[PDB]
Amino acid sequence: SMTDQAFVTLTTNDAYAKGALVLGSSLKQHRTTRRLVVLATPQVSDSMRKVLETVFDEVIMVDVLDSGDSAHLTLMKRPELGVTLTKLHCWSLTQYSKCVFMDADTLVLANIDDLFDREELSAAPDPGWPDCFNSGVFVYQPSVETYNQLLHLASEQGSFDGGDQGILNTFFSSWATTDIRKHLPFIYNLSSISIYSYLPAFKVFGASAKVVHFLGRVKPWNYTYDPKTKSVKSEAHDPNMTHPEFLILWWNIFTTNVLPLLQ
Amino acid sequence: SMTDQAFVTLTTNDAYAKGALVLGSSLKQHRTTRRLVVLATPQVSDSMRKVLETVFDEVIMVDVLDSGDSAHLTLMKRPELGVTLTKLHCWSLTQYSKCVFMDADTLVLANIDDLFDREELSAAPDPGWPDCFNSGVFVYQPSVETYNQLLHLASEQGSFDGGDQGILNTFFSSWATTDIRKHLPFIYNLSSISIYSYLPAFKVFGASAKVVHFLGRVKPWNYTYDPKTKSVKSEAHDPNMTHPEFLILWWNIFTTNVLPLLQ
Ligand SMILES: *[C@H]1O[C@H](CO)[C@@H](O[C@H]2O[C@H](CO)[C@@H](O[C@H]3O[C@H](CO)[C@@H](O[C@H]4O[C@H](CO)[C@@H](O[C@H]5O[C@H](CO)[C@@H](O[C@H]6O[C@H](CO)[C@@H](O)[C@H](O)[C@H]6O)[C@H](O)[C@H]5O)[C@H](O)[C@H]4O)[C@H](O)[C@H]3O)[C@H](O)[C@H]2O)[C@H](O)[C@H]1O
Ligand SMILES: *[C@H]1O[C@H](CO)[C@@H](O[C@H]2O[C@H](CO)[C@@H](O[C@H]3O[C@H](CO)[C@@H](O[C@H]4O[C@H](CO)[C@@H](O[C@H]5O[C@H](CO)[C@@H](O[C@H]6O[C@H](CO)[C@@H](O)[C@H](O)[C@H]6O)[C@H](O)[C@H]5O)[C@H](O)[C@H]4O)[C@H](O)[C@H]3O)[C@H](O)[C@H]2O)[C@H](O)[C@H]1O
Ligand SMILES: O=c1ccn([C@@H]2O[C@H](COP(=O)(O)OP(=O)(O)O)[C@@H](O)[C@H]2O)c(=O)[nH]1
Ligand SMILES: O=c1ccn([C@@H]2O[C@H](COP(=O)(O)OP(=O)(O)O)[C@@H](O)[C@H]2O)c(=O)[nH]1
Ligand SMILES: [Mn+2]
Ligand SMILES: [Mn+2]
Repeated sequence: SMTDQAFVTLTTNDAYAKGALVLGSSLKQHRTTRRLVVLATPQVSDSMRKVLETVFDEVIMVDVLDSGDSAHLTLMKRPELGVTLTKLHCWSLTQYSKCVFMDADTLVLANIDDLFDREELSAAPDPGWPDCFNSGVFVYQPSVETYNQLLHLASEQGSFDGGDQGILNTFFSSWATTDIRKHLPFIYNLSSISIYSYLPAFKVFGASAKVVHFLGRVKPWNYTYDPKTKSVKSEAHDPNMTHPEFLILWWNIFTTNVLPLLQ
Repeated sequence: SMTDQAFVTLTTNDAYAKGALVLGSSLKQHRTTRRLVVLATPQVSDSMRKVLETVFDEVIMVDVLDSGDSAHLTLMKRPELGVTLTKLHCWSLTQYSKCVFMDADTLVLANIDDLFDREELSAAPDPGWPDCFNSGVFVYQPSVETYNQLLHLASEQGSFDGGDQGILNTFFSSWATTDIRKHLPFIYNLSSISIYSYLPAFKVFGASAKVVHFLGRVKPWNYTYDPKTKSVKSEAHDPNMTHPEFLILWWNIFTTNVLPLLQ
């Protein structure tokens, strides 16, 4: 645990870095005994790298990997997600025997160190197509073999969604049909889309939520937050505002724990 | 071939009966060798019951069971779905050893008799909360024991969503974590919402779809269809129109196979 296992996140810029900082802070809040690592690319400013170094045990600099797959990315109206191929570098971290990758738009609500009981590749179902796993939280084993296989697949075939999730689902294609232990409970990767879409289920199961995932184009750091009243401005049709306490928690952690580190 | 196995659907009115008729027509189109059964309630007109007897091998009259659960039904803005507890009568059908229940708003695209290789309770994940199964397609074993247990649970505790899906998930609570063979592939219950929500997945996995499920308040029979050009009128934000060929298939089956028996 102490030395050989890690939580790993990714940021390619200073905007998603705010997410990584909140994520990291939340993992510390719930007393993880594992290492905290962030993959960062050159667009992350030197000053932001130094702040990341105050929350994460290590900031590892990597090259951007970009699908350039405009056709598939436009299908999802997420033209900016080609750089998510950069996530594949997480397999290069052979200093660790086992890691949990978490998207920089996640937030931890409870200690989730029991994820290290799982084996590669363990992930939660994606609400959009639930025979695919969501690649925002997953348990994997760093490996030079797997790393290079994934790079090769990405170069030769690309990804069916132009980002990491398509290629990871294609590589780890047995997930839907083999080994139910590699299905993480949905409470380890609770997309705000699910709360909005089937509120009765959230009402009975949502109290057990361990990780919330602010999946979608609008991210927590794109809201206007008032720390005096603890509210955000919001617009119509916003699944983040079905149970807005997760978004306010994000902002509370940012305002109280991250904002002083930005001084 | 199995004279002791059946597909089973439900209609409490003449509107959903149009759905049942198209479903049963589609099961015949794809050469099922099993029996076709429809549970119908007193609000189904006598003329419609007679038409149902042309498609279905058995039309079984049952009493409406209604949750009356306005609080939970309004959370999903589906105030009409309390009558879905009537589905529980499917477990009374002890003349069959095994059955597949299918919602009246489903449509079969390929032979699915291989579902009878599955054991109770086998179902596909729900896109809204994917640690719940969707109760629109499920493999079950009729049983007086199970029937009465479900009725009793429904009377004492009700359903967390006011309809059958909540209570069925509560009763068959091991589904998410036990026996991956009881996870039907999502292609056996493909919700239109999923096509709309993660189109790249539909583009690579969707050609294999076996069953489409027109889940949501607007049903196929509510569209205005022009048989001359094979088109429907549609409004903004319609997940059914992402891949509208499923809706058009519904209408082509209705127009050619079913409408002439009604009008
Ligand atoms: C829909 O059509 C209109 C939009 O075209 C819509 O109007 C909307 O306007 C708002 C947009 O500004 C919208 O906010 C919503 O934002 C999300 C849309 O971005 C929406 O969630 C939906 O869209 C997401 C995509 O962002 C779908 O996720 C799917 O695709 C993701 C990648 O694009 C997957 O992420 C995964 O893959 C990454 C890349 O490989 C990987 O790096 C990640 O780690 C991994 O998570 C995801 O898995 C996959 O499912 C959602 O499925 C889909 O629900 C939110 O609901 C919402 O916040 C408003 O909702 C809306 O008003 C109009 O209303 C609709 O008819
Ligand atoms: C959201 O806010 C606005 C909604 O008011 C929305 O504006 C919309 O207006 C249109 C409405 O005409 C909308 O069309 C929509 O149609 C679908 C629903 O009507 C919607 O899908 C969403 O809603 C359904 C609810 O019907 C969710 O399903 C969940 O709940 C179901 C039961 O209610 C579950 O069904 C299951 O359970 C039954 C009862 O127990 C059982 O009998 C069944 O057999 C079984 O299937 C289901 O499993 C569960 O998931 C969906 O999850 C959810 O996606 C479409 O997305 C939507 O298109 C227009 O799109 C929109 O303009 C506004 O845009 C949004 O921000
Ligand atoms: O410009 C970007 C886009 C994405 N990411 C990283 O890739 C992940 C996946 O992207 P995102 O969460 O936006 O996808 P979603 O979950 O919304 O589909 C993020 O959480 C970040 O870790 C990044 O660093 N920079
Ligand atoms: O007024 C109704 C409502 C529902 N149903 C039956 O219950 C199923 C579940 O309801 P629906 O499909 O509308 O729910 P959804 O799948 O849209 O959540 C239907 O397919 C029908 O078989 C019915 O017979 N009459
Ligand atoms: Mn994300
Ligand atoms: Mn249905």
